[PDB]
Amino acid sequence: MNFKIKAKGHKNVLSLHKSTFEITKDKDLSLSGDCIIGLDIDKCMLDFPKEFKEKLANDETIVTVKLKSPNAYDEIVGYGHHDLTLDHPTDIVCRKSDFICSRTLMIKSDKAAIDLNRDLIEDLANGESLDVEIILS
Repeated sequence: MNFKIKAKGHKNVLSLHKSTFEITKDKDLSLSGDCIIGLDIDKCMLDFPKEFKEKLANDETIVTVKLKSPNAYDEIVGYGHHDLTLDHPTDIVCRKSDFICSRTLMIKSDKAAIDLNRDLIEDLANGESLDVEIILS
């Protein structure tokens, strides 16, 4: 019960944000974009099938986000909620808080951008590609 996204890295990836990480359809990354780890994503939340959206937008759902670069991997676990709308056209945000907006994939996550594996971030900052897998349980 999964969904896969491919993203590009970027020379400007820092991944230092303390409460979120984000992937975006945006192709370019400003110098100060410290929560963004993936660019030019192939698929956004508008591409999630109905069955995935319905299960994700549930207070009982556990959301596993697997991140893979050529040399490194990481795993984030966050939570579903009935209030998720999953309908922003360009951005996908994983949050440590329970704050919900149209960009929010999951809440109360164990990791923000700052917590992510530095080998994965050095792969992304050398513009290696990012594989994202979102798993519902």
